Amino acid sequence: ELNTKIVNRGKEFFGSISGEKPSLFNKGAWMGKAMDWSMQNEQFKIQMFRFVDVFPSLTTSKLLTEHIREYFGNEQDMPAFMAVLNKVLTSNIEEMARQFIVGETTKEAVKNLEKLRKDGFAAVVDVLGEATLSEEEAEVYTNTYLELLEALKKEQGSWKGLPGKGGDPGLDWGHAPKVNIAVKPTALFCLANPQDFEGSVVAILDRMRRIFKKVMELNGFLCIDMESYRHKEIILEVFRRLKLEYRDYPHLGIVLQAYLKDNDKDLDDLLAWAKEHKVQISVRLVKGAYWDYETVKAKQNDWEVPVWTIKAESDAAYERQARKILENHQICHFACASHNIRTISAVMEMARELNVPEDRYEFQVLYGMAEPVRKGILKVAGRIRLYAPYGNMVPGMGYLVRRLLENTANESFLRQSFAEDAQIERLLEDPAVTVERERAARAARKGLGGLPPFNNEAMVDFTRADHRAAFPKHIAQVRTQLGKTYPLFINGKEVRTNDLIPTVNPNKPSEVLGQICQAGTTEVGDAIAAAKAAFPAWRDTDPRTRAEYLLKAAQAARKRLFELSAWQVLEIGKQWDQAYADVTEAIDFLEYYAREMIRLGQPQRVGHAPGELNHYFYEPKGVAAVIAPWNFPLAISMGMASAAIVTGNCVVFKPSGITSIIGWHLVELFREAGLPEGVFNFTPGRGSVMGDYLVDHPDISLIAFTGSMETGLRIIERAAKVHPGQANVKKIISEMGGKNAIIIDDDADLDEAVPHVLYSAFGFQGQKCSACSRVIVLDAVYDKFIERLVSMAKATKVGPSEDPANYMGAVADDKAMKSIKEYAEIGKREGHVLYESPVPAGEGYFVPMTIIGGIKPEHRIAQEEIFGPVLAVMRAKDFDQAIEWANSTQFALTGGIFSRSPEHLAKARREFRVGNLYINRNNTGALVERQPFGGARMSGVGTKAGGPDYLLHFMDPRVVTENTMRRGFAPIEEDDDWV
Amino acid sequence: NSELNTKIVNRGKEFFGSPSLFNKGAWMGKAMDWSMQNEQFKIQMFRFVDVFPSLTTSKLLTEHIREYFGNEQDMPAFMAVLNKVLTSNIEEMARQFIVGETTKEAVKNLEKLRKDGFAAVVDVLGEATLSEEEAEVYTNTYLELLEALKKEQGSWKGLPGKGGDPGLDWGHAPKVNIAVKPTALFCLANPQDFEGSVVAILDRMRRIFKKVMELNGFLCIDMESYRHKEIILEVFRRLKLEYRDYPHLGIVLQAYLKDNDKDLDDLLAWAKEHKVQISVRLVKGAYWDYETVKAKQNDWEVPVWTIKAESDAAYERQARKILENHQICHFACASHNIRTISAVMEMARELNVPEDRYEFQVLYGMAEPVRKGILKVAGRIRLYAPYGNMVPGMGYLVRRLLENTANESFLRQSFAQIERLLEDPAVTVERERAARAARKGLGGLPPFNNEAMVDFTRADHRAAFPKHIAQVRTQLGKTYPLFINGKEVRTNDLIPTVNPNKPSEVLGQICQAGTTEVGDAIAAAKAAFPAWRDTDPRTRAEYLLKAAQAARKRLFELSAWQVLEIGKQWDQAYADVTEAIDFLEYYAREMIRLGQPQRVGHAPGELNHYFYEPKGVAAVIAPWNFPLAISMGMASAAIVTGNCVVFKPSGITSIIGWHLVELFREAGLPEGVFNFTPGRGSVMGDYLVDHPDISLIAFTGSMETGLRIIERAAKVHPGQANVKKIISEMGGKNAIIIDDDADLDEAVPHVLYSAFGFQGQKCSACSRVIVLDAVYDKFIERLVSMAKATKVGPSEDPANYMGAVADDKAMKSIKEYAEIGKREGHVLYESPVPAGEGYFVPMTIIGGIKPEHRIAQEEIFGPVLAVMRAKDFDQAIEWANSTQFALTGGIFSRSPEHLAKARREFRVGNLYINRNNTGALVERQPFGGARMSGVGTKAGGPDYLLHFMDPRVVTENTMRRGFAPIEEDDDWV
Ligand SMILES: *[C]/[C]=[C]/N1=C2[C]=C([C])C([C])=[C]C2=N([C][C]([O])[C]([O])[C]([O])[C]OP([O])(=O)OP([O])(=O)O[C][C]2O[C](N3[C]=NC4=C3N=[C]N=C4[N])[C]([O])[C]2[O])C2=C1C(=O)[N]C(=O)[N]2
Ligand SMILES: C[C@@]1(S(=O)(=O)O)CC(=O)c2ccccc2C1=O
Ligand SMILES: C[C@@]1(S(=O)(=O)O)CC(=O)c2ccccc2C1=O
Repeated sequence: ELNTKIVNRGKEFFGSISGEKPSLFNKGAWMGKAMDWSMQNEQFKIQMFRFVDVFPSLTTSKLLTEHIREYFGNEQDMPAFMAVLNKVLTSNIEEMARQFIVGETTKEAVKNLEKLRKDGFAAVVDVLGEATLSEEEAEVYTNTYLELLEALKKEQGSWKGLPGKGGDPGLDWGHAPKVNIAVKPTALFCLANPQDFEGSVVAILDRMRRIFKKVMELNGFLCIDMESYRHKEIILEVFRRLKLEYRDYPHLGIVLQAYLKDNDKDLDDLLAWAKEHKVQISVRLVKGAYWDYETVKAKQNDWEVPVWTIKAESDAAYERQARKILENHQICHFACASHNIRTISAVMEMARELNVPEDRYEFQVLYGMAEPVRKGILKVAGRIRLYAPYGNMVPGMGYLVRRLLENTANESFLRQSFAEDAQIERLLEDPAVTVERERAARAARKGLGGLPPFNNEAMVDFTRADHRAAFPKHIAQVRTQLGKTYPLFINGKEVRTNDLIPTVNPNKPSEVLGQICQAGTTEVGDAIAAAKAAFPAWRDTDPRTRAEYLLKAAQAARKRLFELSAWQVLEIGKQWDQAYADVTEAIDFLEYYAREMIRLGQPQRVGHAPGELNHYFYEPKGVAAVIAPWNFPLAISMGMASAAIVTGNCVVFKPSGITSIIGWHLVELFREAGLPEGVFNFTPGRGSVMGDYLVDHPDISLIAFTGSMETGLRIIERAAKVHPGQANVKKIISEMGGKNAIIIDDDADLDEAVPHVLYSAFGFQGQKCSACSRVIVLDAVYDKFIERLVSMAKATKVGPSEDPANYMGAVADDKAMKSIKEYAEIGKREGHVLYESPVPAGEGYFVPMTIIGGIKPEHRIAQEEIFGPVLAVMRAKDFDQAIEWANSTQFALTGGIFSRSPEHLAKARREFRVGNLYINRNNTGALVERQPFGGARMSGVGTKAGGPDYLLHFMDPRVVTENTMRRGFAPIEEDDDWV
Repeated sequence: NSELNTKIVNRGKEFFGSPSLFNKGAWMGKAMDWSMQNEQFKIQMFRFVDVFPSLTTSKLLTEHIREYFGNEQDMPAFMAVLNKVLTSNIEEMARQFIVGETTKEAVKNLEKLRKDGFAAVVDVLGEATLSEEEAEVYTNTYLELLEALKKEQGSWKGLPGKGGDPGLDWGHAPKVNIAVKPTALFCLANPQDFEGSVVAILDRMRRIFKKVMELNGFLCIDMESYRHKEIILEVFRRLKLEYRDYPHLGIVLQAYLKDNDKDLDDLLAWAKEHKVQISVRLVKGAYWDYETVKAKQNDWEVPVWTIKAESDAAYERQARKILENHQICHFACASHNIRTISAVMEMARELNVPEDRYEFQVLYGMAEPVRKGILKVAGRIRLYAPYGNMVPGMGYLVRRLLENTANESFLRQSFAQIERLLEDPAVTVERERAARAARKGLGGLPPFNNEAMVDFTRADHRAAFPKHIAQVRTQLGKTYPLFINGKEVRTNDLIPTVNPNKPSEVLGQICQAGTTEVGDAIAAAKAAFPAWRDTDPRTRAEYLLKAAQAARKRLFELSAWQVLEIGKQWDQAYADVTEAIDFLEYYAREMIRLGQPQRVGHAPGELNHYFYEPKGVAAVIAPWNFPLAISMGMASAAIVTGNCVVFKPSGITSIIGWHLVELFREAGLPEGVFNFTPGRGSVMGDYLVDHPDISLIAFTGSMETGLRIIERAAKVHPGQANVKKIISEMGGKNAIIIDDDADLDEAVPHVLYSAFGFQGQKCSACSRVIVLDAVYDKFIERLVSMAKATKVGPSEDPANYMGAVADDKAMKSIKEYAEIGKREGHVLYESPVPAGEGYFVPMTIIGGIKPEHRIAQEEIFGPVLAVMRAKDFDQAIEWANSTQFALTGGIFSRSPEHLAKARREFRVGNLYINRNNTGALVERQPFGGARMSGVGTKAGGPDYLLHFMDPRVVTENTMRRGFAPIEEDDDWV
């Protein structure tokens, strides 16, 4: 019944449009021709849209000319509709951007808004801006709204209210405030992050409050826009708190997104909350702007995708939630925000059927698109408000790209109506019918040998209240477990020595976490003897059975995820996210290497001659020494040890002194898995006492080492000698340092480059082999890149990692703090200090977040690995010099480049020869399988952990060849070359 | 045709209207019936019968029964009770095919067969002939037999015929008829030494033939495997001409050989030319599976037809040709196939052939109804009657069982639609060919296949070596320069390279590189590197393919050089060049496979590509013992992966090293990518290894040198970009275990070859043979007796088994080791060597050796074999594992349990079961080991090229402004 009224409503709407197409679908216009070809040809769509994205950085004639050729080819190979060419492209693109923007200045915006009023349209005004990356940028954004409100304040008294059916003639349609603005919450705080939930809410709330107060001063409306899922809960809480501070002021709105599976509950909770507090609210319901982003993000982190994934589900959710809002019109004002005629028709007929007062609902569209839809709304619904952004053409271009993406999406109602000539009946169909049909249809990777395929363990997800509450609880629990003595673990038994070294909290060294027994050469010898005695039965254990112990250890760790993470926060000063990621990576190694050994464990027939069977397979070596670092104390230890173990070797394991308790987690995990005695032995000890003894020992066949170049090179040299009694040439697996650079090209997206560089340099205090310690910045973008990087750095806070508000904290120990501070002083004498953060007073191994510019390849801090929060900034005269400078060290571990030049990226792929090169993202945080990690030169020996070549380094191949012919007869085998 | 066929079909039906292994009432019938239904059981049963005569104790027998047939419960029903059940039954099955175990019994049973109307041709069962003494025993057994037959035949009444001499069989056939297996007369019969093999066999055959003629008897020369077919034909041709007036000499021809149409034509034309008479016994052929396997293993044309009806058609076609020529050629039809027999009978009638020009033969013990029928229908039937020891009687039994129960066997199919069975095989051929008419490469290239091995059954291959050796001798005396950056560079320091079998013969002079020239070569390689690294992997691979084709065209020439410069035997030389070709073909394909970047991970909004980069300059330090193969393997591997090479050949094989220069030059390899710098190790050895611009060292040679290189290269010098990657292959002290149940006819010649092939100068050579207590005396006597039959001398003469060792230095060192071993153990054999010049070390076998001894531990790299006596199989395994090396190993055993224990515990890089432990081929046997034998790299296999490269990953964030392209393999929605 209602559905039939909605369809006929939509039918009249299509009738009233008279076949008119929006400008983007007008094939008589240039933008229409461009979009037509983009919709026909996916490669051109990618070229064109990415070109419009980079366009605002093409600020010189050479940049512009080259990018045009790189994106679109030579003039002859362009489409017909496509230096003169610079002018025609520039003009058409600028014209498309102005289509969606009401002005570049406040004054121009105001004049144009008044034009729109005379044409019958209300407005909600938005300020365009690049991403806020600093406090000063947040202040500029805030002050622009204050400037806007002051201009509107002077003008609104002279505006006649838009015609209504009843109400107050001074107000739009008799009821709506004439001044309506919308603000993006994250633009008010550059470090908005649910990891610091309370801090983010407060920072945003404080600025929103200042804007709101001036909105209330002119009796205006403020809408709080909704952004990506990461900030949704923060944004809802900002709205709730501001609303309660001004419980009597009715003109405050929030956006809710119907594409979120969360939205049914979020809407219900918010209405119930409003009822409880006896307040009213306003909701602008949208479908949602970040669909592709949320799906990609969730898939990259193994989170549940937070959006519906069939487009009709979002439409059905919209009509469902709109009805809920309309039914609650008493407490909830409604803004329908959609360009979809079915959606709009649904809302109109539901409001009519529910007899909702017209002052409780209005319709909104984006300025400059769906033109015939906009005009149709005005005619049939009367009350229509245009979302009108204004400001700088740089963010204006990014906004344009997102509009073009939305208009030309395969699933777009506008594309289907105006490009594809879709049937009206199908366009106006009840989306619930659509959902069932596509759900039904959609009910129409694999693993091996009964095991699911490998997938990286889900990352900690601080959008969840339970994950946010888990860390303080588990840290507190860890604090009840302090003061213990950790013994050696040899041959399944605890062995105590009388040489104890305390392990302490680097953010609070007076806090002793425990006491670690130290192995002398006697005990190391016993560990080696136990591993050697366990080796024959372990080597003879079926590879599938050995893999099963890794799977059990992974499950044991998975059950203790937050607990194991909390130990790292305290013992080595990992931030919450850094600690959890260390534990998930350890789990990833276990799951991945288990699967790799199953794959590699089956002998393969090689060759195809009949009368003959050759089988090629692998054997372990013997006893492996595993010398692990403190910086990834569970992940890398577990990676090296489990690789050696699963391949059939037995392990003597020396954790780093300062993370010996984390090393004890390996004992716990392998013991819980029931690993046979002697296969894993835990022998922390003083390197000065037993370091060479372990490396030199005749019964060691393999050494896995991750650490400094000086130590790795020394081990490589010593391990090469063959001693009396020594059965094998020692196999060395050695990951050493990096002096990693990120290149910032002329056309880089600085909104992305700046925070990725800051995190690459200063995440975990710079204590990563992969960390960015050199940022090489192209001459023409240097001053503006540096200003933003430094201003963002200034917003960050340095302090204890157990407090999630801190960006980074103390370094590993007193020795590290002193070494790093000396490097900083050296660096300040080579270049010039750009930023040196405050650090907390009192105890703790704090090193300031430090940025030093004027650095050149000749300088020590351009060459030597500091392993701390010291970033060198280097000014390259051109891209050729940037590459040459990137390649000027003896290391080749990681590297990064931010660039949107196809030629520069191609050059970097080929010539920037690091083990792991990253394009347009941070150069840290390698994941198992996705980014197998390791390099050559002085960074290592070409082994890549977490990759499909890794396990072979811990084994040697064997071939068994059998002559199967007896008495002139051989069995035929399946793959035989025969007749 | 339809007329003749109709008569043939009708004659076939006559036979049918007119067999113990198919009798399911008897035990052998049941066992065979289950074999024909269950292939796993067939294999177990036939292999058990094969090993059975070696099961000489109660323990061996009991354990083998359980290992072959399982727990006496999971056994099929029809089968210490189980010990005696099998023993009596198997012995009974073997007796059905043998006319006696002694000459006296044979003769008496042969006389019984005569009174039953059957003629006979007598054959002497024997194990393989592995020595002159064994060849003499075999020969004298025939002489003993003939002597016994000579005294009986006058008393024999001729089988009744239609006319003629009543003192002759059927009126015309000699009453005494014997068959001899030619290779049983010479243990080293080998077409590689064609003339020597013909002469050795002919001399014994002549001795037998003279006694045959004295009795007015018939001698048939049997035909064996394809390897010896040409030798056997020539023996027949020579003996025939020596006694051109004596008509009773026959030869066997095999209709399953594609060669046979021409061989029969050739033989008939030969006989007409020489105006002699001949006799042919035409058979289908006994070695079908063997020839097919052997040809496929060596990449030779399969010499046999491979559709069974093709052999049947060939037989009828060739029988017709013989019968057309009945004037000059007597015919013996030898088939148990009723279609085949009926065809011969109607063809003989169609061509009006007199009955004294053809007869029918079957094997004693089978086709009894056929034999029953033949006698009634054809009247002239001769039984091929073997006699002798039960041991080779058992091997013969296995082969009889195999023939009877084959799917394609006329007998199995008959015991069935008669019209199908009696069909003209020509019709069957067309149908089957049509039905067949109704391994892939990659990127347009054929799949990898090992290069065809030299094939001395061919006259042209036998002629190629003396010819190419002569041509090489016209090119001696040259001075060989360095090759650096595409230019020849002369130095003043020259070292002669000489022939080790004849040191007065100087092959040329080799320029030596000083450190300055070595530095220049490294500099050239370094300068060439960037552009070579940036060359497309498919393009780099194309150069290897061009080099391989260049070598392929020079195969005999390249082989001849090795015969002279390092003393390779003909086969050893050719194999060295084919292996070089294999590496080129294989590594070219491996780089193409590895050359494409692969996406890793499946997360959307992201692309990770994983791929490989070369390292830089590689130093290649090559051995003399495989001077083209291993050199080319190491160098082409480094080159194809994008590195540039500085190559040091061994001093004494520097001319072979120069061949790498010629081959890469012919391929058009860019300058600097390959540089040739022979030099004195004391001058530039450490300089090369230590140089900071070297990123990889590929070495094959002694443990001592290899360990020194590993140690030195593990230092990183100032300006050194990388940790040096070491690819080092070092020695072996390789054992072959000879188990109680080993087949000694196989074990003996394989051990001899493994130990003394190329004078024992192989890293894979057998230098320890570990022999089980109960079979020790027996194995050692046969091994020593075979050794005694071999000759030591120049490798250019193919009559020699092995020759001089590499140089003066090697001879001295090996002789010191021989003396050490003689004090440690006891000499079992020590060959003569030629007098005069040449670096000759005797073929030396020493017994009494234990793991504690120096020659049980240290690599001698020469013709010195230690024989070690193990008390049980567990000790054999322990002793095999008692050295510091782990390169190759072998085991001769037919015990599933012992073989399984060896597969698990005999932990060498390449373990060989029931064959020699040398001769690894590319892809089939990737070669190399760990322990003190190497660093775990295997040349010629799928893990090898990665050792010359390092992986890189490029990771791209593909999302811009909220959108990322969907890629094919994305995890999506
Ligand atoms: C700053 C911001 C602002 N906002 C807004 C405001 C206004 C006034 C408006 C109008 C809007 C807005 N936004 C945006 C939105 O969201 C958009 O636009 C929408 O969504 C569009 O839609 P419509 O128009 O209704 O259309 P269509 O075509 O219908 O639809 C589309 C949609 O859907 C979805 N999807 C796709 N695909 C898919 C889906 N789902 C599921 N599945 C699948 N496959 C999406 O959503 C699209 O879009 C906004 C705002 C805020 O604040 N926030 C947000 O988020 N947004
Ligand atoms: C994220 C969006 S965008 O259009 O995709 O750029 C959402 C939106 O509707 C908007 C409207 C006006 C200005 C900016 C935006 C956005 O930031
Ligand atoms: C090689 C053969 S065997 O039967 O296959 O063993 C050929 C043959 O038919 C034969 C007949 C009588 C005695 C011995 C043999 C063989 O050695």
